[PDB]
Amino acid sequence: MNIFEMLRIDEGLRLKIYKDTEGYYTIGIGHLLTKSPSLNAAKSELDKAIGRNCNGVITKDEAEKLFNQDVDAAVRGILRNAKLKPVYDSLDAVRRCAAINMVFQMGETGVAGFTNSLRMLQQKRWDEAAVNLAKSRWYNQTPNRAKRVITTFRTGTWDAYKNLL
Ligand SMILES: CCCCCc1ccccc1
Repeated sequence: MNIFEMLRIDEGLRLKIYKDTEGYYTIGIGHLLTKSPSLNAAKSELDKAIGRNCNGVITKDEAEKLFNQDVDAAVRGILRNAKLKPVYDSLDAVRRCAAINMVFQMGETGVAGFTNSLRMLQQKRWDEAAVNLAKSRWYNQTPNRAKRVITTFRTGTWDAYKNLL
């Protein structure tokens, strides 16, 4: 497994504009278009992102291109963030994928909330980190995905993702 397979499992693939778990317009593999309630605003963002008039629908190749851009952005965001970069650099490869997954889902605005978890991950206190990570709106609102990501941090293996092919 790799970060693309992991996030494809967690986000799915949809070629028409849809609403994500928070009710925001999204397309492809978890590509957020806008937090605006306006479908027209989402359609404009989609056209700007793809570079043609899509009328709310894209091809699989286009979805995969947004996905590559979004993964690249998540990783670069971690490397630019003074609080995240040292933790990320301290981690092994599988756990780095769990970190990318979280940033892909939630962005970086709530990093301060995860200060204690980041410290436990940096210290390699995996069971304690796992317990701390679950005390979160993130876990309570998307528990099946949070559990897979947390198990990945706890074990440093892909067991939570092989399980469910
Ligand atoms: C919003 C906070 C996400 C933090 C996820 C993470 C964990 C370890 C290293 C980098 C990023």
